[PDB]
Amino acid sequence: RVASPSSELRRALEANEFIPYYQPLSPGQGGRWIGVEVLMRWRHPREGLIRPDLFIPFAERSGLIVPMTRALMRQVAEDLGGHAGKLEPGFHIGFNISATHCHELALVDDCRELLAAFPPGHITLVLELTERELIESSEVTDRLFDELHALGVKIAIDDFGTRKFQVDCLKIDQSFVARIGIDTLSGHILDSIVELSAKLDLDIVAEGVETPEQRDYLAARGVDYLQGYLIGRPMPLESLLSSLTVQEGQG
Ligand SMILES: Nc1nc2c(ncn2[C@@H]2O[C@@H]3COP(=O)(O)O[C@H]4[C@@H](O)[C@H](n5cnc6c(=O)[nH]c(N)nc65)O[C@@H]4COP(=O)(O)O[C@H]3[C@H]2O)c(=O)[nH]1
Ligand SMILES: [Ca+2]
Ligand SMILES: [Ca+2]
Ligand SMILES: [Ca+2]
Repeated sequence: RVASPSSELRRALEANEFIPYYQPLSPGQGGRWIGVEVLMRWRHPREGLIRPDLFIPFAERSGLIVPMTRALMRQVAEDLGGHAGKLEPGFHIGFNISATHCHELALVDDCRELLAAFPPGHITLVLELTERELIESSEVTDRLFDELHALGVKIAIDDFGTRKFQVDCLKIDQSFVARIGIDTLSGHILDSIVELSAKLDLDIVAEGVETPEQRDYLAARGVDYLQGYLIGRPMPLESLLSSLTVQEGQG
């Protein structure tokens, strides 16, 4: 009896096999990193560094994604809370959140605990939800989103464009960025998302910026922040600290 995917994930979680990788965001117009998206990685003893799409789906169905995310947040506080010195005041730290998470308030404690691992106001904690994760729990029962804002947590909509709330940020899915220059329809729709963000007073991140064409196009329309291989791949702690060290020493 080789035990299941279930016991496998709980095992890994007890053995902290789930680690943060960190992808930088950069301002639309370039410059020092202003934040990171924390991306889960599974460092598997047997198989190597396994990537999220192979395991986040079972985490969500089994419910284990909730504890997993808590562990990840604690790890990030441990990873970065001692090195606040290297982080531009207001540095954004984003975490991907599941729909299961949006039930009940514990999440508020987790956010409070992380925030409390840095000096007050020195970072901005962001939570990324996809549009369908808001669908399914629609609208009403959310003192949760009120309680999170009153601690200064921000809410971003992930993979946007692929209803309602107080959300603070939109992240343009990489699918639109990928088609810049190459199709006018896609371009116009993307200009619309951008224009809407501004009407509603939301910040906007473009994800999957890989080329200078893409970067320049987005910048020309006042996209607030960029993320992608052009700026930097997802990377382990050591590389992030090394790269931030460089950025503090010249500007
Ligand atoms: N082609 C291309 N790809 C790029 C580029 N820049 C970044 N990426 C990849 O795009 C994904 C981040 O997007 P996501 O919409 O959060 O998509 C994430 C997110 O939905 C989910 N995920 C990751 N960590 C967590 C987590 O801790 N909790 C939850 N619920 N989901 C997570 O897994 C998805 C994939 O994560 P990764 O495999 O790390 O894949 C990452 C990242 O490595 C680029 O320039 N080009
Ligand atoms: Ca998610
Ligand atoms: Ca995301
Ligand atoms: Ca995306």
